[PDB]
Amino acid sequence: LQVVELATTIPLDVQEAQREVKLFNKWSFEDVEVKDVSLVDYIQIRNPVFVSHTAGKYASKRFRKAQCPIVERLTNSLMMNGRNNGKKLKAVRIVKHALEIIHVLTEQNPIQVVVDAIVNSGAREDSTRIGSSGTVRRQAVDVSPLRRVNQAIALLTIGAREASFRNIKTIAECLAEELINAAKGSSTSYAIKKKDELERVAKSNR
Amino acid sequence: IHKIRITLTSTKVKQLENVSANIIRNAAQYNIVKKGPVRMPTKVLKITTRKTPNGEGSKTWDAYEMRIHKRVIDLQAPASTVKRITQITIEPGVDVEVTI
Amino acid sequence: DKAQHIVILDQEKYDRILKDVPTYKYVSVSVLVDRLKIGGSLARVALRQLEEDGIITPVLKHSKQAIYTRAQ
Amino acid sequence: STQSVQTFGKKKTATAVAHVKAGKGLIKINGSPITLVQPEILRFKVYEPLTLVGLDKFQGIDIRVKVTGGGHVSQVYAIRQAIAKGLVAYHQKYVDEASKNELKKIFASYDKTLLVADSRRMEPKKFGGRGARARFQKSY
Amino acid sequence: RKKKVYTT
Amino acid sequence: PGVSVRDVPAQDFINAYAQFLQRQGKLEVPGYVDIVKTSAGNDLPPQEAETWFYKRAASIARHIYLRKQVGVGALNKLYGGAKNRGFRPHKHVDASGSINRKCVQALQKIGVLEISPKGGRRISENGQRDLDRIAAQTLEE
Amino acid sequence: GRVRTKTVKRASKVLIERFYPKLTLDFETNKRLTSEIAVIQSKRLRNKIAGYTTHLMKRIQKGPVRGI
Amino acid sequence: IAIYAERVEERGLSAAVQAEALKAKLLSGLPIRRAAYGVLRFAMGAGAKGVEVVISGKLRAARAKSQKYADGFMIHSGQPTRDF
Amino acid sequence: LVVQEQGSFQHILRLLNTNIDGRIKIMYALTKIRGVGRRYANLVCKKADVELTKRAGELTQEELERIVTIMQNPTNYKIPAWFLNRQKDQVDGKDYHVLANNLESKLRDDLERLKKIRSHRGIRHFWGLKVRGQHTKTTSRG
Amino acid sequence: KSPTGNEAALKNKNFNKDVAPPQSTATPFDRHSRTGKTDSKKKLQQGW
Amino acid sequence: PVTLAKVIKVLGRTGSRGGVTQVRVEFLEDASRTIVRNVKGPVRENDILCLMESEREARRLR
RNA sequence: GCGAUAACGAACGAGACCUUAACCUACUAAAUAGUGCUGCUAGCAUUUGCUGGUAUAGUCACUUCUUAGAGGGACUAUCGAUUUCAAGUCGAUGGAAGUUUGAGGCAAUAACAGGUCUGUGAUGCCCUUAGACGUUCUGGGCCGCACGCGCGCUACACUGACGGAGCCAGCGAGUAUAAGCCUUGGCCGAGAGGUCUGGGAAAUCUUGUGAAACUCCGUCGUGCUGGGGAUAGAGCAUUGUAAUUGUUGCUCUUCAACGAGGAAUUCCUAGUAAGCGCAAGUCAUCAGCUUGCGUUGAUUACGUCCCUGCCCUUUGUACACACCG
Repeated sequence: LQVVELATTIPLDVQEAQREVKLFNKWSFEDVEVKDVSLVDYIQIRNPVFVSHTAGKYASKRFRKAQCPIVERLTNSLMMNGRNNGKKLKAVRIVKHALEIIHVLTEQNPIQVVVDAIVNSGAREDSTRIGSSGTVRRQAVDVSPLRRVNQAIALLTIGAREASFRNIKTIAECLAEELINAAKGSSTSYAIKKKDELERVAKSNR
Repeated sequence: IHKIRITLTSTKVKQLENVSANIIRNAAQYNIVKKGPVRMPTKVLKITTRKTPNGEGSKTWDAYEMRIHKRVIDLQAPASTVKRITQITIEPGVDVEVTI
Repeated sequence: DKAQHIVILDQEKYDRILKDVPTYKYVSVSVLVDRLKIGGSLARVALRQLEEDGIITPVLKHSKQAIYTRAQ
Repeated sequence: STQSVQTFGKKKTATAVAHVKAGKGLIKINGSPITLVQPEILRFKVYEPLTLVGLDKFQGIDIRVKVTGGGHVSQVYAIRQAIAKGLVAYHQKYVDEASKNELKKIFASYDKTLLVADSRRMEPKKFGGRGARARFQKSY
Repeated sequence: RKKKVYTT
Repeated sequence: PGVSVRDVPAQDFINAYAQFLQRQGKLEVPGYVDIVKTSAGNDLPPQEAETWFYKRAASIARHIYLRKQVGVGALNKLYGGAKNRGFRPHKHVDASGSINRKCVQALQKIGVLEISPKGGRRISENGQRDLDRIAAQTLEE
Repeated sequence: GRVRTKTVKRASKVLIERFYPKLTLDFETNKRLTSEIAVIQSKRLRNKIAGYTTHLMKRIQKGPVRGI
Repeated sequence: IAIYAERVEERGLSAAVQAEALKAKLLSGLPIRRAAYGVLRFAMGAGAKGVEVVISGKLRAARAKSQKYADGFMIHSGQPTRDF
Repeated sequence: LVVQEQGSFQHILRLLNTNIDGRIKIMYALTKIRGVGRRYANLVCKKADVELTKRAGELTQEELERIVTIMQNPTNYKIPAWFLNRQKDQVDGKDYHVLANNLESKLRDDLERLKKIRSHRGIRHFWGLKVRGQHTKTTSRG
Repeated sequence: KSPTGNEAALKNKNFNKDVAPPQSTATPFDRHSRTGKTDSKKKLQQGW
Repeated sequence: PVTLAKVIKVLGRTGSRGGVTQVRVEFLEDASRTIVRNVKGPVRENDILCLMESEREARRLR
């Protein structure tokens, strides 16, 4: 708690990071828990990070993606549609602003809302196709926890992307509305219509 | 006394390093202070042509190379001593230029 | 071509802004445009003054994004 | 002279050479304080080697790094590696090795790239395409 | 491929 | 402690030196500042017509402070950007020479610069004195 | 995959049939030993041969191996 | 400039000498089989590890053909082809 | 800061026989007048002491007449010759800047002046083809 | 209209009134020799 | 009424394109009633993947 | 490769190999690389400090970064699972590196009516050979425009446009009495560009190639709008003997379709794809092209034979010029 005097002065807020590592020095991982037993091992929130930008090697082995921080997996999916590939700093800026908007709204922990939106967005049964060389055939199969998690991130960012297209509303606050709505399970949000529509068709194939 | 620079250039390093070491050797038993050899950054002369003399087939390219290795040696000796060192270490591949 | 957002501030909208913006959980450039029907440029100048008048607390400052909240 | 250790950190092409001397808590980037390293959003990447161990470790040492090459992001990762490696290298030489093994534990337990340079380099381009693996679009 | 015919 | 130019953020130091350099008023502003484009790659003149020349001179002074005998051709490269060639790909094009050359000439007779040996323009004996002063009066607030 | 070839599999088992008493279960010792027993043209092949000889030695200590 | 002429020590080991010698035989009308085997056996007699002669073209036929006349051991891929 | 006004805003302006939307910013509202681009409109507003932070309808008549005066007489207000639309005119050799209705008239007069002498460029204008040497084999499909 | 320059300004481009052809592709036993001069076994026997 | 079933054995890749996997699941509660089921995403052992309906076995996919 | 085995033991190809990238505070040195000290010197606080400049004589020190030669290092190393307990595979730990460590170069036995005689003073034959199908000079064409198609570049916007400010690479190339190379610095010019000197035959100078995306602060405010920049007019320069059918560059003006694209179809598994620029080649001039290089940097498998091609085995054959039979 003591303030440490250096020759190069260090700001007060960053010296507070010595006590705890927090996302953007604002959000704590301590009070965050996954409200689903089946996705605990594939939503990685145990290792805190300061900024959702680690430049790690998560594409080498098969399940290394489960070790990437969940916010970094979310900011990775934002930079899509060609003109945004490789623009991670822009993606981190969007996530950083989105969390603040998620904080002033509903007052919850922003990264808790992120975790809630991910457990509620992954379809639990998807109808794979079993077409015999061209003919249309569908069979209902279960969805693995890893694909369940990473389809939630794919659907959450796709919905936020399309809501901000040709709209005065900015992407950071389109993502905040998309994440908040999916966290509370509202069917108004995209990626909850899709999740319901996936599990609805799967019910008509088993 | 004379500050004298010897520049060594060649395409192949085996003869270049022999001449380089041989000059350093003669500058050791002769109590001549020396600076070097200095391994200059090697130059990769690259030429990329098309394999086909005509223009038919898959677009395949050759990539020829010609590495040039350069060593400079600084000597503090009279001009008669340094020049005769060059004739001691004459090699067909390596060319020698002596500059004061 | 349906937007037709107001860019000139009359008197009816001015006091409506100071009576309605305080009763907002979260205000921004788009929130002002979306619900007050004013233009984006008029929204940006409204936010920079409403903060100076104390009605609005700046949660976060950025050129591309302005996150503001009520000061009450 | 005095207690001085000199190290370096690397990313893709960026290389940051850190000089760690005995002194006060002076931490400079190309002669400029670290509190204003750009880009701002990645400023905590270089704060990680500081706040992980506690700024008290830097009372007796001053650090001046010179980072050249690479890019904007690649230079930030080079700096944070040079600081973390510089602090460890100073402890190994002028402090007991028990603390150096202590410092190396927190750094490694948080991020491997703090001490170990990432070995990834750009794949060479091959003819027949605009990239390393990418090929010109084929038509029938 | 052509037969050169003169005019002058 | 001794505040220097390197101890203050660049973006808000230039905003402070531009304000001081304009209010001081001794910098001579050429008559075409309301007409010209900064670079041939630009498509519009600066939006801050009254103050853009002062801020650019402040940027030039600070940029020269941190280096040694930078010329005016290098300044064209520094402030140049990507040109908006219509259908052809983008390209780097240098900024206008006169604007940079006028700035360094204006700064050289106000006392901040001088002709350096072996080319370029060094910062003056007084150039360090008044920039380091502005740096101190920049970060106390 | 990491399937060793025949030029390394048969050359390594010739070492065991010829220098078993001098061999050991340590790759580092085997690597130095095979540099004085065989004339290997390249260092990479030397490490591959010594690395498979160690594996065979480690397997002989667990029971009899077929073909050696 | 000074030019010296030196005899090649091992004529069987020089492909240039063997190709020029073979050409001087083919232009004399000797049959290809008798000519090709004259260098195949000459190369091996000199101690070559291997030798291969390929003659391609047209010979008394409108259609062209190629015939390879190998001998001994030959390596094909990798660096050693640049060495041996 | 936000300020209010009543009855002073003018929704539709009419300058040089062109209708100007009054809620557009002045620098870009004047670009509706043919012959006035963003670069030119940016300068006449600075020569007329009309600050660019005003919408088109915000301007008073006194400012509007001061702008149309400058656009029609650029050289008289220290506007450089090289900045003008029609410099070194064909007939009288003076520097001009043609505007809304004059532009298509003098654009036309250039076409017949090319066609009257039956130059190659004038001929291709008659045919409706590209005149600046562009290939028409595969892109002239409109 | 003897000179081509004078006539060009009087000839109209009547191109948008006629329709393009529906198809325009205008650019086969490679194995069977067409030389008509077969090679006898004696010629191959004498040569090779 | 969703039921959770830990996977205990990865049988093998099934389906026409190999995009679906046969797996051996074990229920979290009542550690019995072991069932063979098909899963779309990548699967390791010890995945707590939940089942919308339990009373159904699985066989090879066409 | 293990293994099964009328086969046993081998050769070519694969793999080994070679070049390149990643590690080395372990050797060898470096005024054409860098640093710390030291002279001399500047600014700010005065705490002795912090940023600089200078030093081919301070006739210092060193090799960490930089360069390159001699080596070392990885062989799936150790430990768990599975397996015929074999070849192997999957997990961890250590490690710079554990996908053949990453990428290429080379690359078998025969062969194709594959492509080139429009690269060759490489070639057989046929044609022409003085009013030439030889060679040269002048001008035009290869660009020509109702149309179908392919390789690409710009875009359809706010994850953006402008306007200022921040300000980071790597691969390379470079001349003389030429027929003119890379060209800084100063001075003019809105620009393009012009002019005067100097450096560099090169780790020395161009050049830290201060590249672009990128980041910050402002204007714009969902509008075919400040998105987009075709089409066209006028003018100013550059290269060249010569710019007209605009070589190219710059200024003003003109403000088109396009508001994310049908049936189909391409490339791709990690520093990869995708963006983003830069150099070299062609080159008097012209790069929306290739050959490379670096910046930012992901999503998703790590599986299968469902489509497609090829390979193998069995099988039928009246084919062997081999189904174009």
